[PDB]
Amino acid sequence: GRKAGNLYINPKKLGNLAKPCMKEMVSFLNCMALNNIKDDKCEKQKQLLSVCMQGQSDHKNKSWGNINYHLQRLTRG
Amino acid sequence: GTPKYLLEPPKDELVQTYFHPDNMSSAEKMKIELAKVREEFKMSESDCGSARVQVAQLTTKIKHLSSVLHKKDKHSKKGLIAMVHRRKKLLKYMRRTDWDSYCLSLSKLGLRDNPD
Amino acid sequence: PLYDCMLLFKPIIRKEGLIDLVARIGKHVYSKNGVLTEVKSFGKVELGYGIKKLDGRHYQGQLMQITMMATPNINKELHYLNKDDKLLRWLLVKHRDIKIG
Amino acid sequence: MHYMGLFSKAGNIFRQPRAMQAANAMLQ
Amino acid sequence: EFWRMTGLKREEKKKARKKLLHEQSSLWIEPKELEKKITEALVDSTTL
Amino acid sequence: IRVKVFSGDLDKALTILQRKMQSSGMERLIKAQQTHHIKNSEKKVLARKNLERKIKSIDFARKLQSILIKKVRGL
Amino acid sequence: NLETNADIIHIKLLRNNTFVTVTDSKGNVKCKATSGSLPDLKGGRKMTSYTADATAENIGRRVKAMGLKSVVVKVNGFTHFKKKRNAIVAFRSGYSNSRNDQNPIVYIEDTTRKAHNGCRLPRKRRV
Amino acid sequence: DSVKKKRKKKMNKHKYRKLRKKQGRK
Amino acid sequence: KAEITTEEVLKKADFRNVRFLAQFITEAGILVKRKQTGISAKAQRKIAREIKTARAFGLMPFTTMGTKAFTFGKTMENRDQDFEYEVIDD
Amino acid sequence: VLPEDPYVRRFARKHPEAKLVEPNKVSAFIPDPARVYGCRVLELTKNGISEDDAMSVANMEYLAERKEKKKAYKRLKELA
RNA sequence: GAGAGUGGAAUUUCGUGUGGAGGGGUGAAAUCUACGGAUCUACGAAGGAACGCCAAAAGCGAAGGCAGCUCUCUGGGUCUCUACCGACGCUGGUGUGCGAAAGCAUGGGGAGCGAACGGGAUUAGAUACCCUGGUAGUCCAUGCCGUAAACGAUGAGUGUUCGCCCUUGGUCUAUUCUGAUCUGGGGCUCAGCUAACGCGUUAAACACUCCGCCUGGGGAGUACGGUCGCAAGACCAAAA
Ligand SMILES: [K+]
Ligand SMILES: [K+]
Ligand SMILES: [K+]
Ligand SMILES: [K+]
Ligand SMILES: [K+]
Ligand SMILES: [K+]
Ligand SMILES: [Mg+2]
Ligand SMILES: [Mg+2]
Ligand SMILES: [Mg+2]
Ligand SMILES: [Mg+2]
Ligand SMILES: [Mg+2]
Ligand SMILES: [Mg+2]
Ligand SMILES: [Mg+2]
Ligand SMILES: [Mg+2]
Ligand SMILES: [Mg+2]
Ligand SMILES: [Mg+2]
Ligand SMILES: [Mg+2]
Ligand SMILES: [Mg+2]
Ligand SMILES: [Mg+2]
Ligand SMILES: [Mg+2]
Ligand SMILES: [Mg+2]
Repeated sequence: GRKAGNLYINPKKLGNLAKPCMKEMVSFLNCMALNNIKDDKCEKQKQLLSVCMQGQSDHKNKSWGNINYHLQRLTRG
Repeated sequence: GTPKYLLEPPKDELVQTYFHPDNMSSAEKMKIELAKVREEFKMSESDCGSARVQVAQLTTKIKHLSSVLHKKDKHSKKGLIAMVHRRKKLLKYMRRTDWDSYCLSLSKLGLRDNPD
Repeated sequence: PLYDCMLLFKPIIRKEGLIDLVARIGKHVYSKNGVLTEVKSFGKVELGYGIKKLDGRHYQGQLMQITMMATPNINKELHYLNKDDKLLRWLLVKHRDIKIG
Repeated sequence: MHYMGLFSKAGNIFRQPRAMQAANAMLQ
Repeated sequence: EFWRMTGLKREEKKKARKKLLHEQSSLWIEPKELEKKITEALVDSTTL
Repeated sequence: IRVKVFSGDLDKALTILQRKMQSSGMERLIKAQQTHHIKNSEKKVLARKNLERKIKSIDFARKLQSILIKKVRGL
Repeated sequence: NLETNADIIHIKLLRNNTFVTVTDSKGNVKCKATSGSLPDLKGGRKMTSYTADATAENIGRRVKAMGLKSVVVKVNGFTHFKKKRNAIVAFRSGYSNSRNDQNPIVYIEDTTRKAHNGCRLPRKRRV
Repeated sequence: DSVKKKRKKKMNKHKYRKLRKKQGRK
Repeated sequence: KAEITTEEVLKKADFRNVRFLAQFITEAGILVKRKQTGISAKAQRKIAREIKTARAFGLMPFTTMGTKAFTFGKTMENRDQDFEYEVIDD
Repeated sequence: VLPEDPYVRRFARKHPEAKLVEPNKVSAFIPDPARVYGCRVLELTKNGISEDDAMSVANMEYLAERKEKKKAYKRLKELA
């Protein structure tokens, strides 16, 4: 593991490794399971999956990982 | 502020029944009996810790415990054996220091003389 | 020693059955050279679970308490209350210096 | 200790400084 | 003398307990009034 | 533990049920339920390790609390 | 004008299976579904969260199909609460297709009981 | 005494228990 | 939060005093830790012992998982109006 | 330990809001109200007066002084 | 600690309603179990074992060990005293007793678990690990055995040695919230000690009393002999 000493929290020890449009994907696959694998008459789930995809396109890869520097500078103070 | 029992006459026969030794636990009876034995053997009037007083009290406790203790109760039997060895040490002290009290205790409590 | 005899009756037992059992225990205490200092009724109580007997399941009960000065052997001599059909539970405890209200 | 004993028969020379009272307020 | 005073205080405390118990015995139950007192205790109905 | 649903709001009732699961200690006991037998000799080792991680977490919380309390006071 | 005897949806989470049972208020089974009784899933795995969600969704569809408008959900299992939450949410998502119709669930309840140190559990697997 | 030194005694004891159950059974 | 003292517990804790003892169980029916009340270890031992006695005497529940929440003075029998629901709101 | 310390701590068993002398930070050689109360009680005890009478008269003198400085500050506010 | 009573949860089995297709299990499977109706759901019955939460660097015991609750009987410990007594103490060869678990003997009991063993798999093989059945045993009563990494890998005792933070059970003082002093249990540390790791008022520090034990590795805790044991074996224990 990590070397013991000072204070350290992981940048990935939060909710970060959950890429979106997962429940929308499994709901769309569920609708193909129910409606004998047709894209017809449940296009609402298709639209929600697509809008989730453009929402992922609007979103970007950001994570606040500068907490460790602030903890290290508060230790020195 | 007067309680309810301070209006009726007291009942003396029930108070006499209340303090009967049949209504006492075995530990209370042992306490009374050991106080009596200690009164019987004392050297001074406030004497409660001389060697012959301790010998008489230990003899009474040893005789009670050798009869009431269960065979499977090993933890209490270790304490009974400790009482036996304490009584030997006190008798050994009295045999070299106070020979008259040694003979007093051996005669009155019925103990053997074992100088070896 | 001084004891509290707790008696949890079945809720269907009438006044006469309660009096009969309390008086039988009381005459048992007197015959062993004992004093009854106190008898009281806590009324009907609600139970924490459903006590199940051969009659069925009961969620109520009548609570009685007899305080006695009696022999040390009396908890052993009261084991006939384990086979008593008017009772849900019974318990003998050494008397405590606590106000029960 | 003569001088400290004399000056202890006075007002309050045993008054905590501001930093110590600040830290005691900090700890509670 | 200190031992005698200690014993006197112990005996006084025991006598005080005995006197307290002798006063409270006016409400104890004779066998001849057992069922009457059970009836009155059931009627009185001390709260839960 | 039972929770009533008010005005058809399932999520509020489920949040209340989760809160009552957690705060009654029943969730901690359910999570601690075992599927296999653990000997007493292994329970001792588990208790030792749990105490060690509790000591480390207490030390870490004390350091963060001292830093935050000393910083927020304006000294 | 206030009814008492609602139907009960029993959800039992086990490690290897999930049991969803519909009874009346007195415990008479009307319909039920398990992991292996679902028409789609065929072999391989049954311990997933998806299987439990699918079982609850199947029972919710059947409960709408028989016109039940009021149910009590009772959940049971030695799992995290998120799994039971997801099971209850699946049931409603089957009864109604997309959160549209009113909620049939009028009460929710967790019924999980531990042994008060009862029987010795099996020996640990050495894998 | 380390585990490595305990293993030599372990093997000596196993061989002796084996020999004693083979010889002294007869 | 209800501040219970050690002396109050040592004066009140008894398996007959179910109204007092009901403060020391959670809504799942299990015993509360000592560090949640701040009473002495002796007081917590007395509370645990008396609640175990009252449980075996039937006055308190061992567990309330699967039943209604325990309140002193209320029946623990499962009745029809326990799960009373409203349909006229729908 | 000072001989007047129990009386100073008995003055702490009363009204706590008395003076801003501690954060005044002008000198460390003027006594506050509690120390001079305890010294008054101590010298009264050394005179041979009774103990409870000593606390009573010392508290009454302190209350009189506090009311007198209250009415003096009232005169200041009337001039202000 | 021993005795006598008593409680509920859960597991298994059985019964009765409702219901109908699987359940169980794995990395994946199969044996198994189920339409003679299982798993699931409600109520009930039987039985054994262990006592959830409290709850733990807590407590008690010489050690091994000791957990639901009530009562009986009982061993030890702590505190306080202007009480007694008057060195009666420590250690302890040879001896005596107690002593996890497994095992043995006799009689009971048997839910769950499970050496052996049967089967299903994996594998090159698989006398295993995984799955499924499962005997002895695990439990009780009365005896035997006498061993454990029986470990703090630290014999028992006594005196002395800077402090800080907690905590068990008391007592005193309190000045409304804390101090003091005993008592055990923990964490950290000035010294000092240590091959190093570390120990550190519960020492592995500064000293002392008494006992046990060691003298390169292997051969070997083996051979022989004696004693003990119903056996299994145990204790003392070499040499080439
Ligand atoms: K070895
Ligand atoms: K101890
Ligand atoms: K002891
Ligand atoms: K203690
Ligand atoms: K250290
Ligand atoms: K020492
Ligand atoms: Mg591995
Ligand atoms: Mg060595
Ligand atoms: Mg055994
Ligand atoms: Mg047999
Ligand atoms: Mg095979
Ligand atoms: Mg197997
Ligand atoms: Mg089996
Ligand atoms: Mg050995
Ligand atoms: Mg051990
Ligand atoms: Mg203390
Ligand atoms: Mg200490
Ligand atoms: Mg060394
Ligand atoms: Mg020795
Ligand atoms: Mg050997
Ligand atoms: Mg031989």
